[PDB]
Amino acid sequence: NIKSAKKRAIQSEKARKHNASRRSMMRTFIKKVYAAIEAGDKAAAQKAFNEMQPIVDRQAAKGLIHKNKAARHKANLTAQINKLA
Amino acid sequence: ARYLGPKLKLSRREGTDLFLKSGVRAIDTKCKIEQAPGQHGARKPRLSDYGVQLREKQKVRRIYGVLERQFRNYYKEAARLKGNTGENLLALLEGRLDNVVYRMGFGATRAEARQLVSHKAIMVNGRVVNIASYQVSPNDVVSIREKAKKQSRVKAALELAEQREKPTWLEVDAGKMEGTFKRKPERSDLSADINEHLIVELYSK
Amino acid sequence: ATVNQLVRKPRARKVAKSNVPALEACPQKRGVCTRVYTTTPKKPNSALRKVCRVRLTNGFEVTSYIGGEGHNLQEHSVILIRGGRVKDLPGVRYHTVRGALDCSGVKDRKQARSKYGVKRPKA
Amino acid sequence: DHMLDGLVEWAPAPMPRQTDTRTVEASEDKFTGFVFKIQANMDPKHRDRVAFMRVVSGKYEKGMKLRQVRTAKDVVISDALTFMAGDRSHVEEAYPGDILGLHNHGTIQIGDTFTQGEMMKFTGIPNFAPELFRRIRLKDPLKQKQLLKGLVQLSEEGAVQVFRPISNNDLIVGAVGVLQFDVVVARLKSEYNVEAVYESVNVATARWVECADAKKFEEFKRKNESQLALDGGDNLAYIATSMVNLRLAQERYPDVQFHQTR
Amino acid sequence: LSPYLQEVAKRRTFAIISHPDAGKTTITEKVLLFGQAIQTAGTVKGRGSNQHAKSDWMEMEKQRGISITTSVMQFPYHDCLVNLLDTPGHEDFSEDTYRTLTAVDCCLMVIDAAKGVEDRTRKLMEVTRLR
Amino acid sequence: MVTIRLARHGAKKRPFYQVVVADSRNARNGRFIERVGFFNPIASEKEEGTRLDLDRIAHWVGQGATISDRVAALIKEVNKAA
RNA sequence: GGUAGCUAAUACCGCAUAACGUCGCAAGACCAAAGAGGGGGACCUUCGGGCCUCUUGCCAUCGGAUGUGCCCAGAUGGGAUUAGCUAGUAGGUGGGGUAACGGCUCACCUAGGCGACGAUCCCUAGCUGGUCUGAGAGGAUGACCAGCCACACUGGAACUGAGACACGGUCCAGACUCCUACGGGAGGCAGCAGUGGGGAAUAUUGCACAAUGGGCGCAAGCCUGAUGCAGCCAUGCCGCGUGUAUGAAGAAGGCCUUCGGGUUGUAAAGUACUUUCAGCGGGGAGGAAGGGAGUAAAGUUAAUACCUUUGCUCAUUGACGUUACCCGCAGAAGAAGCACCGGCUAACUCCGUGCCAGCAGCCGCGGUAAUACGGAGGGUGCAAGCGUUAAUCGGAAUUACUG
Ligand SMILES: Nc1nc2c(ncn2[C@@H]2O[C@H](COP(=O)(O)OP(=O)(O)NP(=O)(O)O)[C@@H](O)[C@H]2O)c(=O)[nH]1
Ligand SMILES: [Mg+2]
Ligand SMILES: [Mg+2]
Ligand SMILES: [Mg+2]
Ligand SMILES: [Mg+2]
Ligand SMILES: [Mg+2]
Ligand SMILES: [Mg+2]
Ligand SMILES: [Mg+2]
Ligand SMILES: [Mg+2]
Ligand SMILES: [Mg+2]
Ligand SMILES: [Mg+2]
Ligand SMILES: [Mg+2]
Ligand SMILES: [Mg+2]
Ligand SMILES: [Mg+2]
Ligand SMILES: [Mg+2]
Ligand SMILES: [Mg+2]
Ligand SMILES: [Mg+2]
Ligand SMILES: [Mg+2]
Ligand SMILES: [Mg+2]
Ligand SMILES: [Mg+2]
Ligand SMILES: [Mg+2]
Ligand SMILES: [Mg+2]
Ligand SMILES: [Mg+2]
Ligand SMILES: [Mg+2]
Ligand SMILES: [Mg+2]
Ligand SMILES: [Mg+2]
Ligand SMILES: [Mg+2]
Ligand SMILES: [Mg+2]
Ligand SMILES: [Mg+2]
Ligand SMILES: [Mg+2]
Ligand SMILES: [Mg+2]
Ligand SMILES: [Mg+2]
Ligand SMILES: [Mg+2]
Ligand SMILES: [Mg+2]
Ligand SMILES: [Mg+2]
Ligand SMILES: [Mg+2]
Ligand SMILES: [Mg+2]
Ligand SMILES: [Mg+2]
Ligand SMILES: [Mg+2]
Repeated sequence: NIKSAKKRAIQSEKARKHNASRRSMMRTFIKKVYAAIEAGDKAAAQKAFNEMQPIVDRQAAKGLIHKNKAARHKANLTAQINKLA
Repeated sequence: ARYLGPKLKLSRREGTDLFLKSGVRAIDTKCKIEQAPGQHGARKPRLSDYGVQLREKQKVRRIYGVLERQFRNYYKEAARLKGNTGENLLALLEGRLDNVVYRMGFGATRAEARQLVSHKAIMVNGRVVNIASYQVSPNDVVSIREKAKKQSRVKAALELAEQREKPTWLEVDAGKMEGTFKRKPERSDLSADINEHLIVELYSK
Repeated sequence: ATVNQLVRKPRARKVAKSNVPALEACPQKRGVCTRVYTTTPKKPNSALRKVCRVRLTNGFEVTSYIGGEGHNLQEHSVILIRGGRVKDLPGVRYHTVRGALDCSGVKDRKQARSKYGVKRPKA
Repeated sequence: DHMLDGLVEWAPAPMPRQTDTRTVEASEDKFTGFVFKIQANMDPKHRDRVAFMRVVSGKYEKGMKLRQVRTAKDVVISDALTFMAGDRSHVEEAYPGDILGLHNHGTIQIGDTFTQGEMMKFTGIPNFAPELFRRIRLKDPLKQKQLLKGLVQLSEEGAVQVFRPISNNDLIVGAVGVLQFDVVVARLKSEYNVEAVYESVNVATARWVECADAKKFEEFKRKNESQLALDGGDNLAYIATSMVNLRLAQERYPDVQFHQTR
Repeated sequence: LSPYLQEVAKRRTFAIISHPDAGKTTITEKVLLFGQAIQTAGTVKGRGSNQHAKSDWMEMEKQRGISITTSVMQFPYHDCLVNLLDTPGHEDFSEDTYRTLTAVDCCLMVIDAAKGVEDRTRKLMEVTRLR
Repeated sequence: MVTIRLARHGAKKRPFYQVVVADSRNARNGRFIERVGFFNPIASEKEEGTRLDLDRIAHWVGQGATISDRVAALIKEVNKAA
């Protein structure tokens, strides 16, 4: 709307895009774990977890899975992966 | 906001000399004082408890030149102020600069006392004062305009001023044409045909 | 009576109703006025009082007095109704303002010309 | 197109206009326009009025400061219309010979000269006096402004002009020639949903609108006040019954014209 | 030939006058398509030449009857910038026309060749020679 | 960001600013944390003209509080320890 | 706008590196970032600038301050001619979720949760500090001012970001409207001002960022209808003037009269006198503080440069603005209206009229001497206002808790 910072729009749009996929891969990774859990392979479970552990802690530092939101994930995961394995 | 009309016409209805034609000779007379304030002035007005109750303050107003909107305010003041609202109200009425003027005889009547204050011809503890309503605190010292001092009018005024009751709360002169307001007028040192429980009574409902 | 009673059903004021409720509770209203007639007062007094039925702005239609002697009002006209009743003509709770909108004030009237809406007759 | 070729080929570039000061060359700088018209302003969302100015000399530029010679008050310009064919347009900056539009708020009249400073006034502009009749008394049984507002808005225009006596009602209008019809029509076009009709009115004059020294006038605004009116624009006027009653009126004397001023 | 005196010299501001129902307003609409302001054209009263294209008689009542008050126009033709007026025909009705002449440096009179010279045609020449 | 600025509580022509601690994001005369002195841009040469709880001001600054360019021009215009 | 291609960064992304952080009882796992300026002795190397340095910026962890979330309780309109309300409803366990607790979500499990201390349902309504009234208790109310909340064409949703579910952002739908070369596009004044419309009625399409305050910037500065001013309106509150003195058996004229006179009335005239305020003319505070150019500081430094700092000198910084205010000129000169007068109610007669015309807040006036109608004289009351109407509290102990 005729007001210079309509570029603020196309600007936000670019970010939306960028974030979307970052955030998108974010979860798919965590997924692999839940799968391993509903699947049983505890070796394959820590397997997935270790590869996501960093890739989560990272996006928080970047500012999209903010703060303890990662902690939660890593935590309640570790809490189950060995609750019965 | 000023009266502007037959000054005696008034004194005849209030049935007293309201000091409106002070100037040279005073003490009314030469105007039929009393017996014809109108066309039916002859009449014997047996007036109501209200009648007098009003007529009292309605007098006081005249004998100073104050109007209602302002007078009403004056009353509100005295009531808020601790002590006999009656005398308090008088103390406010006497504290008027127009009054401290005529009172210190720098003018014929209090109708002349204004023409001056209104025309920046007096001052207080220095600075000139134009509002014929200034509230003259204690230690204040009014003084005819150093500029226009002693004139065809004010000169002749001090004349009879000196030959009047002469106050007690103020210390006047004649050459320095300045007085001090030494203290607020007590109840004892002023009066006449003026009742307080009659004017204060009125402002109650 | 009882406090305990008052605690229960607590006392309730009696709301008030204005003698003039052709709305908005506003100083005056404007109306087209549907008829200009005259009628007759209550038992004691007799005359041909001047009144007008008036379609108001708010949709209420209501009769109104025409004070002073003689008026210009008629068929359609537009006036500004005022309030204050007329105890001689019941059902007449309003006075059309003389000297407002389509209303002519009183010809030659010289006293209390404020009401009856007339301008100083050249001092 | 020939007559156009002829138009371009022969017809004058902006010409000098005369003033009570000097021959004003078009070639000069320093802006100098003169109004000449405050068109029958409808107009899609305003009273606008938009006075039409000629531009005799100098270049107009949007933010420039100008001087209304008549009222002797300096005025800054911002919204200054350029009329793309019976249509307001924003807004550019103008050169001699163009036609510019402004925004009348009782400030502009007819023949109001505008300079950048030179106090002088263009000797042109006709401005003549109306004949009469009328009394629009309106169907729509009122309102009342929209009718009146309509009338006190078609009147700072040059065609007609109203007359409202000291009896609130009784609206008189006067009166280009006899086309008192655009009034009725602009009474249900432009921006007023009124209707309005006519009558005959005991008025020959026209009238003529007076003022000068005080006190004397207050004795005049009193004696023959019966009889005296006031216009949209808040002044002044008489309104007479005939010619003899016109002469005697002025003959009360000796305070001023005549005055028409549109 | 500075950018100032050039703009001035290339300008040309004129009237268009005649007796009521001669051709003002029509010749005007046509002058407007020679200036690329109207890509099509029309008639008057929106009449015989169809299409809601009348036009450029400002107002409204004009389009109901026939012409009222001076419309004003600016367009480019050849090497010039024309300022065009549209002066009402009718005795009682204008005024205005006269005051409008005060804004023109020259003037074009339309004449009905089926009528010759009519009344307000003669009266308009008198007003013309004034300047 | 907590700042110490002036609110215009004077009167037409005769202002009367009032130094106060407040979140910057606020209206001039808006939510403030606490008054902390004033400043009379009139007063005339007499008995007074300004006042500051400078020992509170320094408290707030000590908590990361910026100052008005005009608030500053007060603080030190009245010196500090004399 | 669409395809193809080229290019930089404090844009984006790995890697390195990691604890006082995150996960884990521990062991151990895993995460970050940015540079850009003003300069300058060495030496200077591939003499871009590396390097020294101060300045500003980036990361991580723990704090401070502010701001915001979230929770409980009590209180916060009317209606019982509204008596029952509720399936995610009430709780539990378990995943998920959020910044955070939580039914917030879902799964399964108990069958609960609320309600006459008035739920539910209708009607109304932004809440508060306060405001008007009142002796108070209360009643009424919540414009302007400040705090809290909510909405920004109607309905819905998320995105971006510390913070939005976003007045002058985005997407969808709806109603409307505008442009269009017809294929397609565009917009939301409950921001300032302004138009229409409605109404008994509510303002200029004004000036300026000079002051205060906000956003960016190292800074100057830029942006700012916030703000500061102005315009319009007696709408109010508060001031002030329209003249002050003197003046007669007391004019004419008007008014009543039993005609002898009374009264308007010191009122006017006349005589002296004063000029505020307006009108014309001069002089001229404060709102101004800071910034912009040069000089010194055991400031730091390798450095007298740069930067900061504090004093110092110069030029300068306003919208209001023909400012406020001061001083002269002239001359009572330019400025009084409105309601009322039978009673409550201060204040009276003549005439006209005649239960007509008409007044009236209540009682009540008018059918032949109307202090009540209308006019006139006179009188009373307020005064640039006065009146009417409307509305709230009072009087109303007339919803009475006080009572
Ligand atoms: N046959 C014909 N009719 C023409 C021509 N030009 C104009 N007209 C007719 O003249 C009629 C008047 O048209 P218009 O332009 O209004 O004339 P006018 O001179 O503008 N009228 P007015 O004097 O009222 O402004 C038009 O309706 C049109 O039909 C022409 O060249 N030929
Ligand atoms: Mg940008
Ligand atoms: Mg959990
Ligand atoms: Mg007053
Ligand atoms: Mg009503
Ligand atoms: Mg009777
Ligand atoms: Mg009546
Ligand atoms: Mg009846
Ligand atoms: Mg009278
Ligand atoms: Mg035509
Ligand atoms: Mg409640
Ligand atoms: Mg209930
Ligand atoms: Mg509501
Ligand atoms: Mg009580
Ligand atoms: Mg309430
Ligand atoms: Mg409001
Ligand atoms: Mg926004
Ligand atoms: Mg908007
Ligand atoms: Mg607006
Ligand atoms: Mg408006
Ligand atoms: Mg600023
Ligand atoms: Mg801008
Ligand atoms: Mg601006
Ligand atoms: Mg006589
Ligand atoms: Mg003056
Ligand atoms: Mg200054
Ligand atoms: Mg200073
Ligand atoms: Mg500093
Ligand atoms: Mg300047
Ligand atoms: Mg001056
Ligand atoms: Mg008088
Ligand atoms: Mg009264
Ligand atoms: Mg009374
Ligand atoms: Mg009485
Ligand atoms: Mg009466
Ligand atoms: Mg009444
Ligand atoms: Mg009689
Ligand atoms: Mg009578
Ligand atoms: Mg009660």
